[PDB]
Formats: sequence, C-alpha cells, structure tokens
Amino acid sequence: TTLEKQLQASTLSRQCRVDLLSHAQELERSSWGLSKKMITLPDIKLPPATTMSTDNSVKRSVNKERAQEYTARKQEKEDMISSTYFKDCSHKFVKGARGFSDPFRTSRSRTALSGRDMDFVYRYAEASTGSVIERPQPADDASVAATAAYRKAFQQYKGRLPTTEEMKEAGRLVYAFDENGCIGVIQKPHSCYPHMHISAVKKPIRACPYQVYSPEVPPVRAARSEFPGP
Amino acid sequence: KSEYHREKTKPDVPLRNEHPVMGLRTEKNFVVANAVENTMAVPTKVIPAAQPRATD
Amino acid sequence: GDDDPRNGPSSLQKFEGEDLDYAARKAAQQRQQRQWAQQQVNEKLAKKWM
Amino acid sequence: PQLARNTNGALAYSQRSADSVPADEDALKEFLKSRGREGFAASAYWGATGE
Amino acid sequence: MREAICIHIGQAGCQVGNACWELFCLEHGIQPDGSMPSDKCIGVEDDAFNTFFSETGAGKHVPRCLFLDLEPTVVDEVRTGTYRQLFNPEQLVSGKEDAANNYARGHYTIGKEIVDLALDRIRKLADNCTGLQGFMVFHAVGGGTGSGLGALLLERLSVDYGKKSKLGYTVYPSPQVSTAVVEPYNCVLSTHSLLEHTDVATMLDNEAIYDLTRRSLDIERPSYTNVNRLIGQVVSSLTASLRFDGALNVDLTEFQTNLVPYPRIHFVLTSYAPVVSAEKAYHEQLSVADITNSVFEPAGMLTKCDPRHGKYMSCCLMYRGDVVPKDVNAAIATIKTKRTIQFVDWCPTGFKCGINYQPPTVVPGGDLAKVQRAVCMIANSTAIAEVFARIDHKFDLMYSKRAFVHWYVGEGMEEGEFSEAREDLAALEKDYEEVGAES
Amino acid sequence: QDYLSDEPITLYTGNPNTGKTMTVHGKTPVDPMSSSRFGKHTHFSEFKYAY
Amino acid sequence: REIVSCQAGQCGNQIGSKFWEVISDEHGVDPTGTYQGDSDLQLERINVYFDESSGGRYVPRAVLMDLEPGTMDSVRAGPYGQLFRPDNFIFGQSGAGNNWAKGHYTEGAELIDSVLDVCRKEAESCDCLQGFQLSHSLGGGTGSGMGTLLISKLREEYPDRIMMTFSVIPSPRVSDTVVEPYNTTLSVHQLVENSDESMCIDNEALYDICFRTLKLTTPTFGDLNHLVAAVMSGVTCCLRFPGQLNSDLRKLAVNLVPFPRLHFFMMGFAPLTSRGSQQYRGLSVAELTQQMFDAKNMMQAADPRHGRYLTASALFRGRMSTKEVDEQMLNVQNKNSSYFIEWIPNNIKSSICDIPPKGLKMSVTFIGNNTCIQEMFRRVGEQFTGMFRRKAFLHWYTGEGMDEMEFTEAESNMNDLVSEYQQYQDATV
Amino acid sequence: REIVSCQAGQCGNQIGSKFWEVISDEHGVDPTGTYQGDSDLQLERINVYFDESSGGRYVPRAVLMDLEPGTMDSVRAGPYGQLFRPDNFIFGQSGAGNNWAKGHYTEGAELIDSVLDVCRKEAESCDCLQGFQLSHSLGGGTGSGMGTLLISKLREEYPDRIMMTFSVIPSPRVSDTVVEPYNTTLSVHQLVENSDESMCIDNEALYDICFRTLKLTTPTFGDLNHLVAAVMSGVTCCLRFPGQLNSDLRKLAVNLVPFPRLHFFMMGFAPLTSRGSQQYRGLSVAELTQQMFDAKNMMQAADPRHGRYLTASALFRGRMSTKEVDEQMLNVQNKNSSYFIEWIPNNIKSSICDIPPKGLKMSVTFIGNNTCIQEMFRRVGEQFTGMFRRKAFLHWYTGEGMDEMEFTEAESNMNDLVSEYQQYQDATV
Amino acid sequence: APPPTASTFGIHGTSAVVAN
Ligand SMILES: Nc1nc2c(ncn2[C@@H]2O[C@H](COP(=O)(O)OP(=O)(O)OP(=O)(O)O)[C@@H](O)[C@H]2O)c(=O)[nH]1
Ligand SMILES: Nc1nc2c(ncn2[C@@H]2O[C@H](COP(=O)(O)OP(=O)(O)O)[C@@H](O)[C@H]2O)c(=O)[nH]1
Ligand SMILES: Nc1nc2c(ncn2[C@@H]2O[C@H](COP(=O)(O)OP(=O)(O)O)[C@@H](O)[C@H]2O)c(=O)[nH]1
Ligand SMILES: [Mg+2]
Repeated sequence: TTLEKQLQASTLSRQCRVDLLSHAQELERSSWGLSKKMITLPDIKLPPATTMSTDNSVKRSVNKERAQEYTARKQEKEDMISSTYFKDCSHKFVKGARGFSDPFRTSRSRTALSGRDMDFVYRYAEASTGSVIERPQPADDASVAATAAYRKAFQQYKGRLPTTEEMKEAGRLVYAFDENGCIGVIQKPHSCYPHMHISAVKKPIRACPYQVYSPEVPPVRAARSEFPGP
Repeated sequence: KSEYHREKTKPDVPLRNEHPVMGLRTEKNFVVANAVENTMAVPTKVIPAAQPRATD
Repeated sequence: GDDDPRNGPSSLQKFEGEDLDYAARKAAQQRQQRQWAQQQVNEKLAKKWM
Repeated sequence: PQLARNTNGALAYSQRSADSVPADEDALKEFLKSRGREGFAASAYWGATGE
Repeated sequence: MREAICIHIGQAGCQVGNACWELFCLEHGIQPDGSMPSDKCIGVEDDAFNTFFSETGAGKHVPRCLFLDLEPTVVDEVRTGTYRQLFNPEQLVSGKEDAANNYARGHYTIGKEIVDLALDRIRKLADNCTGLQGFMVFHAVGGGTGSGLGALLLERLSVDYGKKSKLGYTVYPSPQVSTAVVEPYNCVLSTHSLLEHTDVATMLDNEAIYDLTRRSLDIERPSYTNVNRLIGQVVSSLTASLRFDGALNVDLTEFQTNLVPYPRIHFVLTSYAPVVSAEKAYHEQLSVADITNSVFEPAGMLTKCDPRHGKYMSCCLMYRGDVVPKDVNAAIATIKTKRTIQFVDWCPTGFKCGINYQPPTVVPGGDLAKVQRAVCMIANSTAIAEVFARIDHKFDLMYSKRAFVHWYVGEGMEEGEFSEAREDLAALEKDYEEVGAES
Repeated sequence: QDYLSDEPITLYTGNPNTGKTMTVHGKTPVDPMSSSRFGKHTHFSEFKYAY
Repeated sequence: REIVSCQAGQCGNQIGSKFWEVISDEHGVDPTGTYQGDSDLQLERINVYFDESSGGRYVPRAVLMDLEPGTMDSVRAGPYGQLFRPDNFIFGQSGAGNNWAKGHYTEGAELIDSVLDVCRKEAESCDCLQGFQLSHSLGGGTGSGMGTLLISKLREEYPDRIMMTFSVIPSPRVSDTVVEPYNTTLSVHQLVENSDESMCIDNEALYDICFRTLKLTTPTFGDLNHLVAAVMSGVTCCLRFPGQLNSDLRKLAVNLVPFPRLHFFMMGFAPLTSRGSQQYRGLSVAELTQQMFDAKNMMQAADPRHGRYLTASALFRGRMSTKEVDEQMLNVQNKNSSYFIEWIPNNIKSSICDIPPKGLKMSVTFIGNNTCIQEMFRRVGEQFTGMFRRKAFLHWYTGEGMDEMEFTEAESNMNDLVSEYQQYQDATV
Repeated sequence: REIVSCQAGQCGNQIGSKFWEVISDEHGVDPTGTYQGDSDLQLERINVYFDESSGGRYVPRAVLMDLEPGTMDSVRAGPYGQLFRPDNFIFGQSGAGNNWAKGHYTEGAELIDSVLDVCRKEAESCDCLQGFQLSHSLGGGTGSGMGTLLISKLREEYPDRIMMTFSVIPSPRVSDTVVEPYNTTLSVHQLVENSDESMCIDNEALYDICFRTLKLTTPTFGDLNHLVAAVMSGVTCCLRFPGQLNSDLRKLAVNLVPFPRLHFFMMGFAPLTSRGSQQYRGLSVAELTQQMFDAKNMMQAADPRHGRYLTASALFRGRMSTKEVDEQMLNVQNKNSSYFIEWIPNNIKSSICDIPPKGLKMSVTFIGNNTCIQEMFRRVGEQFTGMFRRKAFLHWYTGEGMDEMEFTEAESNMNDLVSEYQQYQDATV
Repeated sequence: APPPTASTFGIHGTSAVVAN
C-alpha cells in the first residue's frame, strides 16, 4: 500500500497521521534535493533491430490506463516537491572549555610536499645544476613565524646569530603551538589516520595535537579485491 | 607474409659519462641542529586530554 | 660431555653445527665415490670395447 | 613437580657439594638435570624463609 | 606452482629437448611410459615435477613442453621413439617442408603458416599452467627454422604475453666449425629477435662443448647426443633451485634481476663443473673450491669465449649437493682475489649464489661422472661481444659479394634486412664494450 | 649399473652408516617414495588442484 | 606487557623460527603447544610471547611474511614449525626477486593488507602490547621491502610502541646478491624513520663467531640464526622473568638512544666457547664482561675499537652479585675512557634478570650504540655509489615505477646518518 | 512470538531447506517430525517455527514456491523433505524463465492466489505471530518476481507484523546469467518500500568466507546455504531461548532502522574457524567481536572501508558475562569509530541469549546497517545502465505486459536509495 | 569475408597443415 492509504486505514489520531505523513514527505524532499546519478535513457541513433521485431515475438505479446496513472502520480509527486525539517545541533562549548585548531595544521596540507621534501628537492637542484641556489624567503605566516621561532631558539642556545645554511633547518621541521602558546616542533609526529595512544591505558586517537596533518580516514583496498579462489 | 619488426623497445644503455646525482649530504652541524631541535621541541603526552564536562 | 641434558637451544652452549660425524661422513662420501667412479670407468671401458 | 615461585635457592646451595661429579652416565644425566632445575630460584627472597 | 613452459625449435632444439626430458624423467622418477610412483594419502605428496610435468587423470605426467620443426623427420622419429607415450601427441607440432637453412623462408613464408597454431599450443600449455615462471626456449640460430621460425615465435610470444620472462638457449655458430655456409646469415638475422624479444639469452656453441668433452669428459667421438646431454645437465642445474629444496632458493625472475644490468645487455655465458669423466673423477679432489675454480676456468664454458678478453659483470652460481655457504663464500673470496678474472668497477659484489640440496643426477651410459656436488655458472660479461665479432666478420665475408642473398630476397625478405641486422649487431657489441668501459 | 639407484650422501642427507643428519633450514616435508627427498613438497602453502 | 613478532623473508623467517624454538625451550613449550616446563616462572609470564587457546595450546605471537611460499612451507616443516598458527602464514605466488621495488610497492602492497589485518588482530588480542618485533634481511627483497612497509604502517598506528627491528645487512665478502646495496640503501632510511631501535646483524661477524669463538667445523645458517635468537630472547629476559634490577625495551631505548636518529645498535653475547675449551673456562662475571666487550665477540662487521661507545647496555641473566656486575662496568669505563664518549658520563647501563637460560649459571647480552656503525654503513654507501654511477640494475627497480629521485633520497639519508654518527664521534666537550 | 517462513525460487528453496535442517537439529526434531531433544528449553518455544499436529508431529511453518517443480521434487526427496506439510508445496508447470516480468505479472500472478491462501491459512492457524520471513535470490526469475509479489501482498494483508527477507544479490564475478541487472533492480526497488527489513547475501562473499575463515576444499551451494541458515538461527534464537539481554525482530528493526527507506543490512557470523586452525585460536568475546567487525568475515560482498555504520547489532548466544560482552562493543565503538556516525551515538545494539548454536559455547550473529551497502547497488546499477542504454534483453520483459516505465522507476528508486546511503558515507567528525 | 579459420581443406599440395 501507499503510505497515505496505509495511515487512512491505520488506527492513529489525525494529528499523529499527519505527523508521520509530514515526516515521510520531508524525508522524500531531502532525498529529492540530494544529488543522484542520472536516470539513463536509450541512445540516439539506436539500431533498428532493437525496436522492430519478429512474428514469434508478436505471438508472445500479452496498459494505456496504467501509464496514465503512473504519469499522474509522478506529476503530483513533483508538484508536491516543488510546493528546514532536518537541523543541526550545537556542538559548541562554553568559554573556558573550548577547543582551538592549529594554524600550522591549517597551513599544512597533503597535496603540498612537506618541508623536508622541499629542502631535499632544493638540494637535488643544487647538485644537478652544480651551482648554489638561493632559497626564496617564504611569505606564508606559518613559515615566517617558524623562521622567527627557530632564530630565537638558536640565539638562546648559541650566543650568536645563525648563518643561512643553519637557518635552512627551519624548512625541514613541522611546527605546532603548545598550551603556553609559544611556537615549537614535534619530534615524533603522529599519523593523520586514527591511531593509538598506549599509556598505562590504551586509548583511541582521531585528532591529537601531535599530528602533522588534519585527521583523515586511511584508504584501504577492498577485501573482495580478487576472485575468491585461485 | 609476417610483418617485419624494426622496433627498438629496449632502452639504449647509459653512457659511462652519464651519471645520476650522488652525495647530497646535508652540510650542517648535526650536534648543534639536534640541540636546537630539543630546545624548541614542544612536550607531548599520550595521556588522554582533559575532556570537557557534559555541563560545559 | 656431548650428551648434556641441560644444554638446549636456549642455553646456546650446544650448537647444531659442531658436526662430530664430519670425519665419518667424509669417509662414507669417499667410499661412495670410489664405488661410483670404479663402476663408471668400467662402463667407459665397456663402451670402448663395444 | 613444578617448582614453587618462592623457591629457596640457599637450600639448594647448601645441598650441592664439591667434587661430586658422578662417573656413571645416568647419574650424570640426573645430576645435570638437577643442576638445570636449580637455576629457577628467585633472588628477592633467595634466603628468606619466614622463620 | 613454479612451472616453466619449455619450447624446442629446429632439429637442434628438438634434440636439446629430447636430452633435457630424458634427464628430467630420471630426475623426478617418471618412467618413459609417463607414469611415476604415487602416494595413497593426499596430505603427503611431492610436486617437484610440477615445474616440468603436469599430472593427468590417467596418471600420466605430461611434460610442459612443445616441440616444433618444419621438417617432420625429428618429431616423427620421437613419435616412434621411447617416449612416444610420454610426450603429448599434440604440442609435438610437425611441418611438411623445412626452412632449408633460410631465415627468410623460416620467418616469412613457412614459419608464418605453422607459428599460427604454435601459439595455440603454447597458450594451451599456459592455460593448463597456473604459476608460470617463464618460457624456456631452446634452438640454434645457425639454420632456418631455429633462427627464422624461432625468431617469429619469440616476437609473437613477447607480443601476446607482455613482460613474461624468456630464457633462450641458442646454439650460435662456432668460430671455426659450422654445418652451414649461410649459417652466419641466419645468425645475424636472428640477432634482432634474440636482442629484442629474449629476456635472457644463453650461448651454446658446439665448439666449446666438443673441446670440453675431449679434454675433461675424455671422449674420442663426441656427438650431438653428448652435447645435448651437457645442455640438459646445465638446464637442470639452472632450474634445480626452483625444482627442489636448498639453503638459497632462486627463481627465474629472481636471478634475472641480478644477472641483467641493462635491458639490451642480457646475452650471458654458461659453464658447468665438475664436468669430468670417471677417469679423473677419482683422481682429482672435487671440493666446493675446486668445482668453483673449474667453473671459472676460461676453458670450461659451454660457450667458447675468453673472460680474460673482457671483464665480468654478474656471475650467478648454482651450487648443488654437498655445497655449504661457508665454503661457497670462500670460493667467491678466492675468485675475487685471483686477478686472472676481473669484474667491472661498477659491480663490487658481482656474485649471486643459489644453493640447492639436490645433487645432479646422471643418465644410463652417462658421459658425465656422477658427483655428489656440482655448480653451474650463468655469467654476463663484456667478452660476449667477441663471438658477435666473429659471427659478424663471417657475415661481412659472406655479404661483401652479396652471395646467398637471392634465396632470402626470393623468400619475401628485403635486402636492407642484412644491413639492419648488421648495425643492430654492431650496436650490441658497442653497448657491451661501453658497459665494460671504465668510468 | 647402480647409479640412479643410490643417492649422493651430503651434509644434508646425513650419514646413512652413522645415522646422524644435519638439521638445517629450508627442508620440506619428506615423502620416502619419490625420486629424492629434496623435492619441493608444497602441500602446506599450495593445496594443489583444490580450494 | 606483550611483544608481537613478525618475521619477513627467507632469512627473517628462518631466524624467527630458530628464535621461537629458543623461546619455547625457555618456557618449556614443546612443538605440539603443550607446556612441559619444570618451573612456574616459565608459566607466569608465558603470555609475553604466547597466547593460550581453548585447549591450552600456546600459539606464538608471530606473524610470518614472504612472497615465495617455499619459506612458509619449510618453516612449517621445521621441528617447531607446528607451533605457529596456520592463518599467520601470509605468502604470495611469486617472489620479490631481491627487488625492493617489488617488495615495497607492487607485490608487497598487494599482499600487506592481510598482514596488517593479522598484526592488528593479534595486537588487540594483547592486554597491553609492550612492543612490536621484526626480523628481516636488508639484502633481500621481500625481507627488506615488505618489512619496511610493515614498520611504516605499524609506526603510524602505534606511535609510542617499541619497534624492535633485527635487520641482517649484507657483507661484501659474504654477499651472494648484487642488488644488496640497493635494497640496503632503500631500507636504511625507512629503518631510521620507523624503528624505535634497529639492532643490526651481519653474517660476516656471525661466521667469525662460529669459526673462531665456537670453532665449528661447518656452520650453516642454523648456527647464525641461533646466535641471532640468543640476543632476540635475551633482550626481553627482564620482561619475561624477574630480577634484581629489571628493565624493558623502552628502558633500553631511553638509555641507549641519546638522539632520535641514533638508534642503531651493535650487539654481542656471552658466554660462548668452543666444545674443547668449555671445561677449561670458569664462568664468572669477570669472564662474561670480558667476552661481552670483545671485538671478535661482536656479531657486527664494524670494528668497535675504531669508534667510540655512545651508550652500552648489559642485560645480565642469572644469579650474580650486584656490586661486581656494576663494577665490571665501572672498571672498564675507568680503564678505557678512550673507548667511551667523554661528554656522556657513565656510558654503561646494567640490568639483572633473575632467571638465566637453563643449563647456564649466568649469561649476558650486550647492546652497543657504538659510533662505528657509520663504517659498515659507509661500506654499503661506497658499493651503492659504485653501482648507481653507471645505472647498474636500475631498470629492474624502475620497472615497478620507483624513481631515481627516490634512489637519491635513500643515498642522501644514509649519508646523513653516517655523518651524524661521525660528528657525534668527533664532537668534544 | 513466531515467524512463518517462505522460500522463493531454487536458491530460496535450497537456503530454506538448509535453514529448516539447522532449526530442526537445534530443536531436536528428526526428519519424521518427532522430538528427541534432551532439554526442556527446546520444547518451551518450539512453537515459533513448528506447529503440533494431532499425532504430535511438528510441521514447520514453511511455504515453498517455485514455478519449476523440479526443485519441489528435490526438496521433498531431500533428507528433511518429509518434514514439510504436503499442501505447502506450491508450484507451477512452466518455470519463470529467469524473467522478473514472467514471475511477477504473468505466471506469478496465477499462482500467488493459492500462495496467499496457504500463508493466510498458516498465519491464522497459529496464534499471534511476530512476522514473516522469506528467502530468495534477486538474480532469478521467480525468486525475485514472485518473492516481491509475495512481499507486496503480505504488506497488503499483514502490515502489523514484521517482515524479514534474505535476498541473495548476485555479483558479476559469480554471475551465472545475464539479466542480473534487470532482475536485481526490479526486485530491490520493490523491497525498498515493501520489505520491512532486507539483509543482503552475496555468493562472492560466501565463496571467500570458505577460504579466509574456513580454508575448505570443495565449497558448494549447500555449503554456502549453511552460513545463511546459521545467521537466521542466530537472528531468531532469542525468541526461542531465554537470555540475559533479550531481543526480537521488532527490537532489531527499531535499533537498526533510523529512517524507513534505510533498512538494507549487511550481515555476518562468528566464529568462522577452519578445521586446521580450530584448536589454534582461543575463542573468546574479544575474538568474536573482532571477527564480527572484520571486513572479510561478512557474507555480503561490499567493502565496509568505503562506508560508515548507520547502526550495528550483535546477537550473542551462549554463556558469557555481560560486562565483557558490552565492553567489547564499547571497545570497537572506540577503536574504529570511523566506521560509525556521530549524529547517531552509541550505534551498537546488543542481545544475550543463554542457548548457543549446537557446537558452540559462544557464538554471535552480526547485523549492520552501513552506508557501504550501496556498493552492490551501484555496481548493479552500472550494469543496468549498460544493458538498458542499448535496450538489450528488454523485449523479453516488454512482451510479458511490462513497460519501460517500470524499469525507469526502478532505476530512479535505486539511485535514490544509493544517494540516501551515500549521504553519511563522508567521515565527518 | 575472410577465409575460413583452422580449415583442413585446400591445404593439399601445400606446405601447411592448417589453413589460416
Ligand atoms: N648442440 C647441438 N647443435 C646442433 C644439434 N643439431 C644441429 N645443431 C647445430 O645447429 C644448427 C641448426 O641447424 P639445423 O639442424 O638444420 O636446424 P634447423 O635450421 O631448424 O633445421 P631446418 O629447418 O631443416 O633447416 C646446425 O647447423 C648444427 O650445426 C644438436 O643436436 N646439438
Ligand atoms: N643469518 C642468516 N642469514 C641468512 C639466512 N638466510 C639468508 N640469509 C642471508 O640473507 C641474504 C639473502 O637474503 P634473501 O634470502 O634474499 O632475503 P629475502 O628475499 O627477504 O627472502 C644472504 O646474503 C644470506 O647471507 C639465515 O637463515 N640466517
Ligand atoms: N547460496 C546459494 N546460492 C544459490 C543456490 N542456488 C542458486 N544460487 C544462486 O542463484 C543464482 C540463480 O538464481 P535462480 O536459482 O535461477 O533463482 P530462481 O529462478 O528464482 O530460482 C545463481 O547465480 C546462484 O549463484 C544455493 O543453493 N545457494
Ligand atoms: Mg632440420
């Protein structure tokens, strides 16, 4: 049965019936607004043999009203669709308990090759061309902040200003902010894929302040990849 | 007749003068670099973070 | 001794490679090859004679 | 006869005697087996007996 | 699995295969009728014969082989021979008219009309196969079918099987002994196929085999029977690592990596030791070091080439029997330390070693003396361009007057083909010597 | 003409007279009826013509 | 605290089989899986390496790897091969051909999914996994490529777990493969990035041990695997048994790794003596400390006397006096400060395990982070440069799609490691 | 509290026969209909699937359907054929000819009247039934056509009661016909709004279950059907046996259907152990849950990596504690929450039954509603578009009174279902 | 229209065991 007839025959109150009906219609409206795969149609310039037939097939031939009913029901369906139910809930937390993202994480991305790879390819170009190549001064906010932090740390450790060769290190480090708010680096970065923190208790991690990149699910090959047997 | 094949699919042997790039050793002071690495490294704790309360 | 009960693989003081029958195995190999080579030189003589 | 966790090694050390290597083969078999078993005593309560 | 498909082309390839299969039947216990003893429990059953023989419902162990000859003589005599019920009635293809030592006739006119079902039989063998390690081709580029038809089969196999490994054992014309007079033409014309559609090529000229047989094997009348027996021994030694157990098991694609440094560089030398008779078998000491030294003796190869006239690139040693790693390492060390043998500067190690627990077998009335330990050599070295130099000099003498070219022209081959093959072989020898050139 | 009958005795076959055999890696399960024991018996990893 | 082991390749699998034989002998477990131990110390911490089944069978915490199924079959045929779980045998149809590209990108990748499934399930079976162990050969293709691909995806899932790698680096005069320098160079940087501690093995010094220390007339690979199994079992003696001064893999790592890239250890064992010289040898702490520091006793082909000891560790096993086990370390430091690094005072850590291997009154395993590893890495670097200069065997590796740039990456990383060790060797106070 | 079952098509009839064999074995009913069980728990709720006759014989509540009488003869001549009521064998003279149109409009209609007569008689004969079960294959003619017609008529007649159908969706790699796209689409667009809940079956997954979990030699259709039978028994066990945490079909429907159109479930079983590795693994709640959530353990061939669990349900049978059967669900919900959705928290339903299947001390049946189940629908839709774009094999369906509009509507509904599954496949946090 | 494949007719008198 159709849903309308089903609730007409059921034993709900009128308000409950219209409530269930509205729930179904709003679900179907959301489904309509959702993206699909196009309903494929027969090709143009199709072979004639696909259409024209033989007397045997016309012997085994066993509808207009049925098609008209189909079209009328469809037409009223898109009329109703043409004529928000689902809402999001606030996940925000009060002041003093909020979580903040990492600007270094926002700057870093999978598509862009990392700083270590950047320095490696610069060294590769240097060796291949046989000439010293000048590393361009980076204009990114994360890059300049990391360079300033490296220079400050180098000054604090060794009482002299570092050379350009020594500042070439700032490129090959991943940087992040700590709780105190000062720029630092991660010695043992964690994978973007969900991982495990084994303290005295073993705990899941989706996103921790210890990862180079933003959390992403790992791509895994399908289990039913080959034929089951040899 | 069987078609003549004059193809040269297998690559030509590299010349002895032709060579790749070798070396590429990082010409930087490793002990100082590691010390600066330690100095600017941030602490990391696998301990579960302080999750906020449901009333927060 | 060579039949110590307490020197297993974990103690590592009784190895599998000392090969105490090394001389006996050499002697057996040598006698086997003498039999083979005498037979085959007889076969070669038979081939020439035939 | 599994050896207990709190096996007193001092008792075995008192039992062992110098110049007590048997000549006969099965006697050596058993003596060396006992020597192997002797090594499973714990140091934390090595001489502890509770007396 | 771990099975390779053997293909035999030409009187020479067919006789090579006959010797190889009469060796393999004794190696795995299959009787000439095609039956071997079998177990009752299904759990315990060896499949060391899987590499060469495929089981049948009637208990037969059919070899994974094809024989192909335009002349029906050899294949018909095999059909009338001892192994008639061993070899499949199919996969034993027979022609009606031979190539007559003509590469053009064996590649364009007569080879074309039989290669068509040759691929049918090869692909049937591959379909029966499940773990193909590679194709295992034996022929002689001296004649017509071995060179022209074998070539044609090689490029069809390459085009319909992609990058499947191919091991081609070719009986090159010897420096000074050869059956035919158009044999240099056939060899030079086949060089293209052996270069482009052969992943590893092994040289098996009869000159070195005859000299080795007379010197060490000590036979007055060496024959094709003896030389094919030696070829069977070397083939069995090469394949024994995947056939049976061993400390260091090596597969076809496994040692291809260590043997072939460059795709154009794959024509390799071969040698076997101890290839001795019963006379010296119980008078000279056959240790691992001694057999390795005999292998690396430049008079012991199945190919008459002088390694001192070049420099080694990669040596693959198949040790079998009494061999132990602690002795093969010492043999490698002494080979390295003796300076009569040199390697290219860019290959410091230069050695691949595969140890197998199966001592080599013999045959009834075997010219080889049974030994408990042996070792085979597959060596890629720059001196192999020297036999190419010999054959192209023969080709140049033949082609200066454009003699014996009318047969090839009339069998549908352009004259420029001789030129093309000439600069191809010249490029090959140049590539060899440039590989051997110091940096 | 007992060549193919008897088998060469190696480090790996053991000594038939003495009965002591080297226990090495790389040995497949043995069927004592084939041409030779050193035969790639691959039943465990390759359950042949099944599955 | 559990450690799960994975053995990859022909070398790695046979080493792991011998190691599991050693551990089963330690814990009194016969090949059928039952427990016939003579003491309850073998049963208290049997869960470290073995998982009990419904019937009481103790299945080793082992995962087996290869591309050639013959290694799996031989391991199963081994005397203790019936111990391992049948589904833990993961194998392919075609071997790696000593090709790191096939072992790491094409054949290994298409096979490593089930390997990770088995490793994940067995890791979660543990109550609190102490660490992962790997045994492989850098010279080989499936041992190096697949093992590195293992540790790469195990480090990401378990960042804090101890990666306990045993890599068998090939030796020049012991070599039996020509692409060994390529595989070793491509695997060294992966080991650097994804191993808490990599403890190298070399067949050169293994044969040196067998021929001079043990005076074996014909040592096969079994003796070498036994020598490796010695240290593989001795590094976890404090894990499996009590002691006066306990330790674990993480304590060893923190005491032996001064900087993250310096985690390559050269090892040794004691006591080890020949059959004829064993009745003349009086076992003592002094003899153990004499043999543990001997250059000939080292199973690495890198001379200890050339470099300087960053850190050293003495995993002593057995009932011994603590002030002398500490004194044999302080005395050797005092009289051989030239063999140790000045700016690291007290270079030697000592730990005591209550239970020695049965039949031994006491034994010891030495773990050394000597600065002489750069020499055995530089030898491989020289071989790699020689082969790579003339494009030798690059077509085999580039067939799978791996890159000349990645070859250069591996070379640069290995040179960086070598120069790291050299700079920390010649750095002064 | 009872379920009356129907088998449609050859596949459905064979699966139902195996299921009835399993149920009779569990309840101690031999083929002649008597009872030889050794427990009162087998008789206390034997009325769920069996009706007692005058002589005490327990006739199964089963209705058999196929246009081909050959399978009717086969099932009645089988070992448990005498169990079924003779009048419930409902069959035609000419087969459905692998035609959804023939089985749904021309030949199915002329027999569906008597089919509904039999089902109505059984439903009113028994007291107060939980619902209807059906078993069929969507790639067939009468299993899909007559099965969907039966589902539609039963929704017309008894909407009060639950509806559960086991549909064997074909796979291209198992495809033994050519009209899988047409039949599967014409059946699924019916089951979307007709069947109350429809869990999926794929022979592709059934084959490699017999390999990655069973490693058996000769897998046949009868071998496959036992998996479906065991999962059915685990699904409906709690209605027949007591448990600490009880459940029934309506409870599963409520806990696994968040939206009415999302009722297609992915299903699995555990334990699945091989004969060789039977004693090696130690079965426990951890292993059961790991096998439940293992991708290769599913008996439907859609990859769960590419989707996220809308809901999950674990139906445990046997003797186990409650805190470690809930703690392992918590464990997975934490370890691999990427399988799960955040807007529906705590996605796992759990039930405990005290009676395990024969031969198990612990067992469990897993039913998951995942966003990955649309993979089979996408592949079948791609095949459908390929076939329908060129009007291939459409004359057979159009000559049986069906029009192109039915195929168009089926494609539209399939696309809508795929899209509404793909809504939540994104791994949002 | 190509010639028949694997034909045994028309090969008589020619050096072919099969025809195309
Ligand atoms: N090693 C070895 N060489 C052979 C053998 N038989 C022939 N040869 C050599 O290999 C060359 C091949 O020539 P053929 O024997 O005519 O082979 P073919 O060209 O295929 O035969 P045709 O097609 O009739 O010309 C000959 O010139 C011989 O010198 C053999 O049995 N063993
Ligand atoms: N110590 C030891 N070394 C071995 C063993 N097996 C092989 N090797 C070494 O490993 C190297 C070759 O490794 P390979 O077998 O190719 O590794 P795989 O490709 O991963 O299986 C050789 O140089 C041997 O010295 C063994 O059982 N023990
Ligand atoms: N699991 C299982 N699948 C089956 C069985 N019989 C047939 N099938 C599958 O069902 C498909 C054919 O369906 P079919 O029996 O013709 O459906 P019907 O026409 O309605 O009876 C095939 O692709 C088979 O894979 C069986 O006994 N068990
Ligand atoms: Mg001929």
